[PDB]
Amino acid sequence: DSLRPKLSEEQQRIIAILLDAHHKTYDPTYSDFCQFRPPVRVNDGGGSVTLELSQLSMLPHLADLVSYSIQKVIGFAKMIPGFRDLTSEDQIVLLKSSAIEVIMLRSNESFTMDDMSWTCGNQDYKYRVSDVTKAGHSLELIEPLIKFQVGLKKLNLHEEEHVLLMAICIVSPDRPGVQDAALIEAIQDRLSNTLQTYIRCRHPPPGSHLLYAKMIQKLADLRSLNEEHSKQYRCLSFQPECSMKLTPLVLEVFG
Ligand SMILES: C=C1/C(=C\C=C2/CCC[C@@]3(C)[C@H]2CC[C@@H]3[C@]2(C)C[C@H](CC(C)(C)O)CO2)C[C@@H](O)[C@H](C)[C@@H]1O
Repeated sequence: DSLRPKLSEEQQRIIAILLDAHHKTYDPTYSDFCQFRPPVRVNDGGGSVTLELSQLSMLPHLADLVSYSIQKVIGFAKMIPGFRDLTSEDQIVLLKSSAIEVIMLRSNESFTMDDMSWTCGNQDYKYRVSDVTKAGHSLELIEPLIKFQVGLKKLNLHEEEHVLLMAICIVSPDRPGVQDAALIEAIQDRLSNTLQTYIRCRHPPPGSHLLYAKMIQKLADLRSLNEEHSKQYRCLSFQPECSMKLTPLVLEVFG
């Protein structure tokens, strides 16, 4: 019974714009990573919280990585059809509230189920759960984060669907502090309708089965991950001298 209306001219343009935006802001060779402060991995087979906090050995590198990624996400967002129709104030609210979520989403591209790592090149830029603990985070974030990465991987999203999901994540009307919720909702609805239409006419079975609902659930998962990251960042920031291991951008977004 289900009808399959064709993608409109505008919806095709929206998809093209978002793919272009992503290609301009996501380097799939990770060739800039050598510019970050170097990764350091202390001997911590026992997973000692005291040692992890004393050294924070992976923090400078991972802070630089996240800071770089926030810059790329700002660039991506500015290319989302309609985003620049929002007031500057709403733009900043949306960016600061979604940054960590979009980072988790976009990182799925480097994540591999081969060995459950984010593989961004050689030994040095292969990131494991043990690197996250070396940046001062705990299992309560790490466990659901890995589960999220695998769940997302198993959806086998088209790149078209991946970029739409990132856009929908950013343009969310229910974020605290937004002023024009109605306009944000209108922009999101345009993107949501594009995604729904794409899945129903371009995604082959059986991977398309209830796919939109699964993608919506992943957005809810990201909210939970956002909250847990914020909680853990707060405690991490109590460590004397932590600020110098971060960046001004990271300090603003998460502080
Ligand atoms: C950040 C990106 C990449 C990997 C992402 C990773 C791999 C390393 C660990 C990351 C950055 C995790 C996402 C969240 C996770 C995190 C929980 C975020 C946390 C950041 C701090 C500031 C310490 O709280 C440290 O670990 C690599 C690549 O896919 C992109 C550049 C992408 O934007």
